[PDB]
Amino acid sequence: GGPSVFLFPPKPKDTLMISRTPEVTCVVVDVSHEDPEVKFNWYVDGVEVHNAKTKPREEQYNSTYRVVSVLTVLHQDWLNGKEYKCKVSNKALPAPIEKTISKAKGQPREPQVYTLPPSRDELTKNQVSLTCLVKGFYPSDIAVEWESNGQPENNYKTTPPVLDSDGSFFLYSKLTVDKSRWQQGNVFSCSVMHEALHNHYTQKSLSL
Amino acid sequence: PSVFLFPPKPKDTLMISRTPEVTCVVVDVSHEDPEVKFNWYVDGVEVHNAKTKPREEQYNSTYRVVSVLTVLHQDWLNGKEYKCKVSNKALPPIEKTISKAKGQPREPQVYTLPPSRDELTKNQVSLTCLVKGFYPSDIAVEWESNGQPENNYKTTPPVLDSDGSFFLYSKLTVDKSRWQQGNVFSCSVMHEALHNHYTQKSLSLS
Ligand SMILES: *[C@@H]1O[C@H](CO)[C@@H](O[C@@H]2O[C@H](CO)[C@@H](O[C@@H]3O[C@H](CO[C@H]4O[C@H](CO)[C@@H](O)[C@H](O)[C@@H]4O[C@@H]4O[C@H](CO)[C@@H](O[C@@H]5O[C@H](CO[C@]6(C(=O)O)C[C@H](O)[C@@H](NC(C)=O)[C@H]([C@H](O)[C@H](O)CO)O6)[C@H](O)[C@H](O)[C@H]5O)[C@H](O)[C@H]4NC(C)=O)[C@@H](O)[C@H](O[C@H]4O[C@H](CO)[C@@H](O)[C@H](O)[C@@H]4O[C@@H]4O[C@H](CO)[C@@H](O)[C@H](O)[C@H]4NC(C)=O)[C@@H]3O)[C@H](O)[C@H]2NC(C)=O)[C@H](O)[C@H]1NC(C)=O
Ligand SMILES: *[C@@H]1O[C@H](CO)[C@@H](O[C@@H]2O[C@H](CO)[C@@H](O[C@@H]3O[C@H](CO[C@H]4O[C@H](CO)[C@@H](O)[C@H](O)[C@@H]4O[C@@H]4O[C@H](CO)[C@@H](O)[C@H](O)[C@H]4NC(C)=O)[C@@H](O)[C@H](O[C@H]4O[C@H](CO)[C@@H](O)[C@H](O)[C@@H]4O[C@@H]4O[C@H](CO)[C@@H](O)[C@H](O)[C@H]4NC(C)=O)[C@@H]3O)[C@H](O)[C@H]2NC(C)=O)[C@H](O)[C@H]1NC(C)=O
Repeated sequence: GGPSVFLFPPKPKDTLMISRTPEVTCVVVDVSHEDPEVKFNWYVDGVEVHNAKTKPREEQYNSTYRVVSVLTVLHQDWLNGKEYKCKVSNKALPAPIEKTISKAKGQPREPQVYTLPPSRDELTKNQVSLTCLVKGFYPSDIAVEWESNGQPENNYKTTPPVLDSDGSFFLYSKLTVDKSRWQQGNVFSCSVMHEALHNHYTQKSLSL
Repeated sequence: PSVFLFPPKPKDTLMISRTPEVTCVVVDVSHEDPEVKFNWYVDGVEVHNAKTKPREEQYNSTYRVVSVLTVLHQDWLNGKEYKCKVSNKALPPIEKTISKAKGQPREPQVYTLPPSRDELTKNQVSLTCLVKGFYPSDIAVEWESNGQPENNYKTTPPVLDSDGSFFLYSKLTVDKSRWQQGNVFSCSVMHEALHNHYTQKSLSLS
């Protein structure tokens, strides 16, 4: 026994557009089996609020339960670097655990987006890789997706943000397409959403 | 008390000059029983040559006991299991076993990619090394130029690919001036599936 608490930041895509709802999430896992009750206390910059909503206590799986408390947040507050403390109270837990999270406190830097064609070596394979390099951005809260002429593409993966040498972050997004589709005239785009970008959105095309 | 067992660093396993080490970490111990005895087992056989690190502590009620066992390079690549038996007096012993990923060994595919034409306006460009479809995750990636090693590069964490293999990217940063004078940069990769545990891919200007 002995429950652990994990606190999660709001999704970046949700941060960017006021049309979406950004949510900070406190997740309690591995809880007791005779105490199906936990109390959440949220604080914004040291001031308690009651915006929150606790999830039902389900299920285990393996043993125990996971309780999830979701407090949604204001778009501006997160970006302003407001602190969010999630005090989890359990009664099978000396002593109640507090977790704090916020935006990275530093100088915001706009990402440089570079689309990169498949290696001439990779041509021999049936599937080729379209690589989108995004570098020199801060903070790491960023969203990377791929699109085609009219519909978005999938089966692509994006690397975790990596701290660069100059103190900034970069990552890679690798889109996998059939080589037959590449040697045609198809146009692929790498769309990037970040707070430091103007209109919190940029896009780069990659064609043959 | 909870028991956590950690695998060696891939750079230490793939390099004969380094010492790969499995690490056993005990957390949530008391100041009523501040003493732990470790028992290490290689394929069911006990060994005695480990090393105990002294407690820290961890600034709570608890301490944090760490036992470290040096691992043979061939044993770890051959897939031998290492078990860390923790005995405490507030324990009705907890056993943790660890080894190399027991999956299908896949040879890495290495592709060097030139700077985007967009990046050329800048003073520093990016040389990119794509390494894909390798298994396990245990890999080592470094850059060299003209025979000498580069230092201004970063490598992403291995990423789990959709076909169950892994991939990562290694970004070398050079002055644009070096790139345009036709200097030749090579991307070095160390992995078990590779012949001689090594491959090399060069990237130059045209
Ligand atoms: C009281 O306080 C304490 C202290 O805070 C609390 O402790 C915490 O307890 C919790 C849980 O109770 C622990 O959680 C678990 O954490 C691990 C991952 O952790 C690590 O990163 C943490 C970062 O947050 C870090 O803090 C922590 O210390 C770990 O860090 C790693 O440490 C190792 C060991 O040293 C490093 O590796 C080794 O590295 C060295 C090199 O390192 C350096 C150095 O700096 O020292 C580098 C130097 O460069 C080098 N110097 C030189 C000259 O070379 C030196 C040098 O080597 C010498 O040291 C110096 O001479 O070394 C070597 O390379 C070694 O060879 C190498 O072995 C490593 O680098 C380092 N990493 C980092 C990033 O720092 C998780 O794995 C756990 O996850 C599992 O369990 C959960 C449930 O129990 C699951 O939900 C979860 O899914 C997960 O499951 C498991 O999944 C896997 C598959 O993925 C399965 O295989 C497994 O079976 C499965 N388990 C299951 C199902 O049960 C978990 O999150 C936490 O670690 C601990 N925190 C700390 C800090 O100790 C405590 O809780 C408190 N009490 C309370 C609250 O009551
Ligand atoms: C009983 O059964 C239970 C259910 O299986 C089981 O619960 C599990 O317990 C482990 C912890 O031991 C916990 O692991 C953490 O997982 C985090 C990611 O979880 C995401 O993703 C997982 C899948 O990967 C999902 O299962 C989760 O539900 C959750 O999903 C996300 O949820 C949100 C909201 O719903 C969505 O918006 C997301 O889209 C969605 N994402 C995905 C992919 O689905 C992971 O972040 C945790 O990692 C960090 O904390 C650890 C603390 O030890 C560190 O070890 C670790 O290094 C990470 O550290 C951070 O690293 C950063 C960068 O390095 C630093 O900047 C941070 O500072 C640092 N954090 C700090 C301060 O510590 C962690 O691995 C599982 O999530 C949890 N599973 C579930 C379903 O809840 C129990 O363990 C079982 N008990 C027993 C006894 O067996």
